[PDB]
This record gives sequence, structure tokens and C-alpha cells, in this order.
Amino acid sequence: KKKRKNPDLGFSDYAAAQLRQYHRLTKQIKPDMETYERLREKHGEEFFPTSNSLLHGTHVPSTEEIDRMVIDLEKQIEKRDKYSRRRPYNDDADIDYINERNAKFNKKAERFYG
RNA sequence: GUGCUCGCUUCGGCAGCACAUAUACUAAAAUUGGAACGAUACAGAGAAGAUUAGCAUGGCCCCUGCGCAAGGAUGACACGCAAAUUCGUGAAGCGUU
Ligand SMILES: [Mg+2]
Ligand SMILES: [Mg+2]
Ligand SMILES: [Mg+2]
Ligand SMILES: [Mg+2]
Repeated sequence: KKKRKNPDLGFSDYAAAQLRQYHRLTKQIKPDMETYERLREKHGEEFFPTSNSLLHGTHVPSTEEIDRMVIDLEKQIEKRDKYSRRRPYNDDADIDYINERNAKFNKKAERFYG
């Protein structure tokens, strides 16, 4: 059995959050060594190109593949859509604001003047 | 067309020589399209409770002026989610290995 934890911190740079998300997505993927070997026995030495070494024009993908990336796109898009968790419209406390822009400005002022 | 051939050669012509060397958006048209700040009618003036001065910024907006001056309502126009890359706790319940 296995165990780990990862706590959230400051967004410090957009890079940090991006990196966390990449970690998760990367861990998810599971590759088929079948297709890997199939692709391998055709091309051989072309498999291991340096930045500058080797070249074959284009690798054309079966559509079924393309569907995988499209699906992952939609998933990540949703997960990103949920970035900001909204606090429910609570009327219970005292109202001094005149509109929602004013309500939010009063909230930002509450953070900076204690 | 002009003159001269000592040309025929009459005074008729013809010839020869010289001299002279290329205009033009071809149109009296026929077209074809857009404006007059004119009517017509609507329309109808920044800021802050009210009444009002203005100087700017921006640009597929101009107008009067010789203008790099000045003026034109401060010349006009310039506001409904002006939301952008990207999350995670704490508890509970349910179903699963
Ligand atoms: Mg006023
Ligand atoms: Mg002016
Ligand atoms: Mg005035
Ligand atoms: Mg102005």
C-alpha cells in the first residue's frame, strides 16, 4: 500500500501552479509499450534524435488518438473553469455597499485596513 | 505651293533640282455614378444635489482658418458580466479495491 500528500501554498508564480498541474496530468498518463514497439520496429535509429540530428517530415496521427488529447483538453478546461470558488450570497451580515462592485471594493478595503 | 533649270521649251503642259517634314486627353457627345448641413421630420447638450468655466488624452471622426495660432457644446465620440494563464483544505455521506 501507498501514501503521500501535497499541500497547497501561495500561487507564487503562475509557473508554480502550471507545474503542479503538469505533475498531476503527467502522473495520470499510462502508455502502451505495444504501440511503442510497433512504431519502433518501423523506424529504429530515427527514434533517438538529438535536437539537431534527425528528420522525418511529419508523423500523421490516427484520429482515435486525436480524440484522446481533445478529451483531456475538455477535462483540463473544466478543472480550470473552477479556479475561483465563489462564496454564497449571504445577506445575513450588515449591508453598507450600494452595488456588487462597491461590495467587493469594501471587501478589499477590509483586507488592507485592520 | 515657291523659285531655278540656258530642260523640253512653248510661253500650254510636263519634268528635274532645291526649299518646305508628322497636330491631337481626337468628341459638338454619349455615358456613368455622389454629394446640398436644404427641406422634412425625429432628435436634444461632461464632471457633482442644483447651475455653470474650462485645458487636455485616444483615433478608419471631422469642420472654419495662411496657420506649428485660435475656434467649433470643454467640437463630437470615448462605460451595464470593464474578470487573464491557475488551486487546495476541513468535515460528512454514499458506492468501490
Ligand atoms: Mg452636472
Ligand atoms: Mg479646442
Ligand atoms: Mg460655454
Ligand atoms: Mg474635446
